[PDB]
Amino acid sequence: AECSVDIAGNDGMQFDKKEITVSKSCKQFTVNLKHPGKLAKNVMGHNWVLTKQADMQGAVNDGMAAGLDNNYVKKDDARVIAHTKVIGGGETDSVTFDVSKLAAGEDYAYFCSFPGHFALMKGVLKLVD
Ligand SMILES: [Cu+2]
Repeated sequence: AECSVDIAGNDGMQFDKKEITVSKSCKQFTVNLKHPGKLAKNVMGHNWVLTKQADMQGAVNDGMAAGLDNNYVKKDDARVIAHTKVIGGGETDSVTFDVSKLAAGEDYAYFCSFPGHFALMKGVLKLVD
């Protein structure tokens, strides 16, 4: 079991994975977000943001308000455990977080906070083993 995962966000506004499972054998965990497909960042940009299940809609709505040049994430938003940049067709971005910021027993939502993308691009991350 690895301590990283690859996840693609595409032009039909979908992520290919709905569940990321973080092993407790990991001290650090990496998410590599790649955007296959040909649309530009300005129309079909994607990021991957990690928040606790209950904090998600708050993070999305304040993110919307933050803008592309903030990667649609409120700066220093306490709720966001980890997040990539907004990338467009043909890019990749990666984020690494301490598995120690996660509590087993808690459930986590990962989503794209690019405007209105959260409705399809959303999933759960959970601590495993
Ligand atoms: Cu998106």
